[PDB]
Amino acid sequence: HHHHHHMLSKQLFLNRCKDVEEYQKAGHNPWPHKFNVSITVPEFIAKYSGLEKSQVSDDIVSVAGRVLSKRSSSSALMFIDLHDSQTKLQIMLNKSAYENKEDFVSLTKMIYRGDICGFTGHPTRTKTGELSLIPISGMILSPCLHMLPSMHYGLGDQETRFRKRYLDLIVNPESVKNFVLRTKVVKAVRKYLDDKGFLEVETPILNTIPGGATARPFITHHNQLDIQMYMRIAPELYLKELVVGGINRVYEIGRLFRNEGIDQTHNPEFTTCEFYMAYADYNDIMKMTEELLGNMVKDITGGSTKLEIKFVTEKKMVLDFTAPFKRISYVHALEEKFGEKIPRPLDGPEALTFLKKQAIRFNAICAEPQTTARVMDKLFGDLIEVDLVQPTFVCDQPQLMSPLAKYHRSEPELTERFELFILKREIANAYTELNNPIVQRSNFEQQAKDKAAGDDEAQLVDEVFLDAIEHAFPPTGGWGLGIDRLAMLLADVDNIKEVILFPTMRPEDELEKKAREAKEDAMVAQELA
Amino acid sequence: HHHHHHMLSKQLFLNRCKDVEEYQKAGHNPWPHKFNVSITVPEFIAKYSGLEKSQVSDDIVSVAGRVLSKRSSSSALMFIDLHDSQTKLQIMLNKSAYENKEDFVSLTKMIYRGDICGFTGHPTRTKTGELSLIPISGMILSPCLHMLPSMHYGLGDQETRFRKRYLDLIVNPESVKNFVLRTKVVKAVRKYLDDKGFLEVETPILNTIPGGATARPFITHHNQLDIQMYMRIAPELYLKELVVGGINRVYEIGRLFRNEGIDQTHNPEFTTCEFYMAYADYNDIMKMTEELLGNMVKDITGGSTKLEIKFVTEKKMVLDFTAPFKRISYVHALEEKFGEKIPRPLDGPEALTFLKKQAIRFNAICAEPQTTARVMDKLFGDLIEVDLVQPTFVCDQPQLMSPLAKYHRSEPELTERFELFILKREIANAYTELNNPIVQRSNFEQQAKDKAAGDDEAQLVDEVFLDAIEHAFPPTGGWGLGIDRLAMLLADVDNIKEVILFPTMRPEDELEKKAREAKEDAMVAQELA
Ligand SMILES: NCCCC[C@H](N)C(=O)OP(=O)(O)OC[C@H]1O[C@@H](n2cnc3c(N)ncnc32)[C@H](O)[C@@H]1O
Ligand SMILES: NCCCC[C@H](N)C(=O)OP(=O)(O)OC[C@H]1O[C@@H](n2cnc3c(N)ncnc32)[C@H](O)[C@@H]1O
Repeated sequence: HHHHHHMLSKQLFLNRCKDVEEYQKAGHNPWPHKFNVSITVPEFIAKYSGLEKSQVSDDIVSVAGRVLSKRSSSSALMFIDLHDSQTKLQIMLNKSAYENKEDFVSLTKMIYRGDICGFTGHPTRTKTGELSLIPISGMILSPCLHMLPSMHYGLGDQETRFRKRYLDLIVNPESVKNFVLRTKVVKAVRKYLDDKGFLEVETPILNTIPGGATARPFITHHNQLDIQMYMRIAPELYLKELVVGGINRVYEIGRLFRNEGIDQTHNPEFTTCEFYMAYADYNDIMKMTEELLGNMVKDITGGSTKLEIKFVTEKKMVLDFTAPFKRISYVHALEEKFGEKIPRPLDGPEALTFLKKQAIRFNAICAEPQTTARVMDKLFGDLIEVDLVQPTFVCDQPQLMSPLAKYHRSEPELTERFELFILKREIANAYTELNNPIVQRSNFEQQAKDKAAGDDEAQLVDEVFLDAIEHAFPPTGGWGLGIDRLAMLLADVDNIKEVILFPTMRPEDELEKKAREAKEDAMVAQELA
Repeated sequence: HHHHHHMLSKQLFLNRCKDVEEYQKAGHNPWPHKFNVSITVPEFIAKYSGLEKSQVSDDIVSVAGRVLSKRSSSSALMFIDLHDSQTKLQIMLNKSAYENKEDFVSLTKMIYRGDICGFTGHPTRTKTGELSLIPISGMILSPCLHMLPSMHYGLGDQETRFRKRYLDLIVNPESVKNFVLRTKVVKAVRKYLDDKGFLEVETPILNTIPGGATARPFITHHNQLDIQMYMRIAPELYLKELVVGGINRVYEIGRLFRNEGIDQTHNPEFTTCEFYMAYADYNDIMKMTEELLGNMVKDITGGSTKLEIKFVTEKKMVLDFTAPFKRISYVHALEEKFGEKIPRPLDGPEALTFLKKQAIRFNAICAEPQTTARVMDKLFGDLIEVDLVQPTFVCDQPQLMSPLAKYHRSEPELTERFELFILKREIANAYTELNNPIVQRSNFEQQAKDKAAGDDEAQLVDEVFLDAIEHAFPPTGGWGLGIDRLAMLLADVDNIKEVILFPTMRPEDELEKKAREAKEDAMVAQELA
């Protein structure tokens, strides 16, 4: 002393192994191959809740789950809380009702909190009103060799929560309801597109030229081909090539990879849905977005207004998903709050200096390089996005920020594009697709200028794609939504790790490890005293 | 001369750009923003095929597609083959029926083969019996700037086919039927699991320890965390952790990455479906596989026997998907054809030497290292897999090949596992999952031995996973199927590139480039002469 930091836990593990070893020598198999579960406990509850007090069904069913509680009134009567599908069912181990008495005492002695057990017997409702099962037989299906945390645990410490999801799902079962919700969202999306003739496709994740958006790629290497490859930033280009190929409507709900910073709204690998629809424009896509999200909100309320939160309490607000969404222009709203209305060449030097000095006038300065696009981005970010709470379509961005968006049909130096903002966050991005190969090539020129300027987040010229769209590319509307963030919205959480099963965590130190473990037995030891 | 290799093509491109430029100066927009398509040509055909010869409907509809043919009987009568959704509709441009005569002559002169056009007019059926549309108005939606290949093209040369999928989909539209089929397969799978309470989840693609199967990973690096990461070999471990967490039934249809050789059955990035089902064994999973695939075959015939091919012709055979599938044992069939029946310690040296000499006796030798598992793999591969044509369950492999499969409940030195073989190919792999943490750890030991032996395709010990399963892991059945290969089977193709939209191709040389282009104008020039 005072070393040996994770003493009690090691001791407990060793002793548990010893226990299951003794149990195995006694003629009991701790890990049975097959146990037939005749009914799940939600089905159990749904079927036998009609039972009155002291009533016992003649039916014999078999359930199985994780023991979260083990209490006994005597040696002949034990009560177990068996959890399955995030639902609780009581097991009333009554010795007089158990067929094998020896097995009864051995099993009831051996059962440890955390053990996966199975039981076979009669459904009932006790005098206490607790729906239960009285087992004729029972067995341990998988012994727990460590100490399960109490419910709840780690609710504050996000680290230990998201480092050991397999424990968090057990001690914080409510969290499951998030992920379920997520899978609904996805499914909904699929349906909405599948019913419109869209073809769900799969485009390569490994590339040679990262394009489709503005970011920095993960770099890998293929051995046999002896060549560097890049994990995709966006599936945009390939999907467009599919549209050129003759498949009018395509979509992909896939994993995108971006080597950037990690926060409450950014995971290095995330999930988006991108679709492309021939002979459509961003108006049709606006309507489709309103319809999809509005329906998605109505199938959980079912009004198109959703109740929401707001430190960490329950204060209420409302998100208005009623069609139509509010529509504002990127340059017009920026002009309105500025007082001055921008010089006319937005690409020129004059306007660059002007943005540079309305920047200091509002304390919104950009990290190098300070190109027009980046300065405008920090401007729009620190000034108007902070007030975009209700579902809002931010439309008609300039071209120097939109290389893959088609020219606006009425407004000079603007593009046919919108970004959907909800709760100060970008959820969706959509274009009227640029199908002019000449302008596309010159736009890739115009990106090369930027990545010469120091920017390494600009889009490189893809020659194959250029060839494809040079072979005639239909007028098309394009759409991209962040599944993770929409999930965040609908699940009412302000941390993206709440809707990602295994988020990317910084590998904990030896100090953080030592610490954490030391805490674990600090409290174990305190419980022992 | 004789240089300037891609002369005519360059000239054609330049001239086409000049053409659309002149067209734009004449007051016509080559790339209109929005054209409203009132009806698709399959819907068109479905609705107006009832028309008799010389009959004209009073309805006015608007269609749009790609011009694949342009012929004319006179200057007042032109015939276009407009393709949409891999379907042909004739456009009869009759000048007397066109509203804007000037627009008629300008448009009919400007239209080039490959152009995306839109038309608005009356449906009809001509004297020739050809279902058509007589346009009142029309316009070019997107001009084609290169020469589209004739139908068909490249049917032999797989290279140019799979290098430019956007062209192949146009000139070989039948190929589309493959990918459609694929998306059905996937969907089917989803349904089959969704109806059984399975939760469709997403596990990380970026790892720190590659596990779940036996292969070699792609290596990448995260900047902010300053750490090497690995693209997943299999989602097995994480899904298992989800099962430990309390989610009894999970599945993921995702992208797996393996840095290996490329052939007719191997793409560096492929798609698999993995599910895990608590309180099940590999028997139940056998039945589920029979049911799923049998149903999948019955929903395209609808008998459970499928007609198949077999040099490159149409010779017929039959795949028997009727339940039950034929079941053979890994060691018993290997014994039957051997004559001798293996020594009893399969891990020992004696049996190693024995396999080493029944190997030369059948000319089946292994590349270094020649471990027991690899020798047995080359043995089983070159000897019995060559005769597994009909759907066959190859069951009960030894443990030295199955580190994540549970011990067999009756047979020593064997595991509860099967591999589904169809047409000499592994399509599915399934276990009764190992839930014994001690044996799991010792098995990871037993893999470390191999990767010390020279093998770098063995599985490394995952401590987090070990912790998870040490926290009690329910008896579980696991399943993994190759979507790409199943697609190959159902689409009747012997090349995996036929069911992957953008397969990984070796970046063509300067010589291969020069060649290909030179061929293109060799034939263009021959056509000009
Ligand atoms: N032709 C129109 C195409 C529009 C899609 C475009 N290729 C595109 O990728 O556009 P992005 O904007 O790059 O991504 C759009 C949405 O992705 C979400 N998102 C982006 N980065 C994310 C991250 N690190 N973590 C989680 N989610 C993230 C956002 O909700 C965004 O609305
Ligand atoms: N507990 C049971 C888990 C079984 C799945 C196991 N983790 C696993 O991955 O097992 P594998 O065998 O690694 O992959 C199984 C199927 O994947 C297909 N496949 C594997 N490699 C492929 C490739 N390079 N290209 C295309 N398809 C490929 C096969 O059809 C195989 O049946």
